[PDB]
Amino acid sequence: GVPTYGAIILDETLENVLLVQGYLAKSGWGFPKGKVNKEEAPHDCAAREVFEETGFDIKDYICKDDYIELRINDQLARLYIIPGIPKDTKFNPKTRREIRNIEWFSIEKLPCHRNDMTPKSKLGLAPNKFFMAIPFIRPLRDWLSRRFG
Ligand SMILES: CCOc1ccc(NC(=O)c2cnccn2)cc1
Repeated sequence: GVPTYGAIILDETLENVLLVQGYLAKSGWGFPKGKVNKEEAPHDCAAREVFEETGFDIKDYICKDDYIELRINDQLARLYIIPGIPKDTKFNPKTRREIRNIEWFSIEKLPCHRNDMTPKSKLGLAPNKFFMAIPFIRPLRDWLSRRFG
């Protein structure tokens, strides 16, 4: 699988994260990210994808060692952590054929797992519009505890 790179952008209070909503197979909410080009460095892919999806340039704010990385079904996703970005920042995608909306969400209200269907004696998980964000939520809360407390 081709690796993906992007960012977890937080506000000045560290309460809120910025999520993007795509279309079709990406119809729900997730962190801004995308696939690396041949010979493109990880930091440069993360800035490129975030700027295309939000209109905000992270290049001068990336810290090389501050990121969460997860391997999901063979494919690696790395999100650089970017705190302190003001909540009144104007965000606008470049690609509106790809991005429906951009919003701030409270970290403590986001799910860190989907709900089962054990009230119905049925297997699997119920739909959740935060599907793409969910795998990063617990590791994020643990990272913010260690770094800031
Ligand atoms: C990808 C299209 O957007 C949606 C919209 C709704 C849901 N399904 C839910 O059951 C739901 C209900 N309430 C809270 C959270 N999720 C999943 C994806």
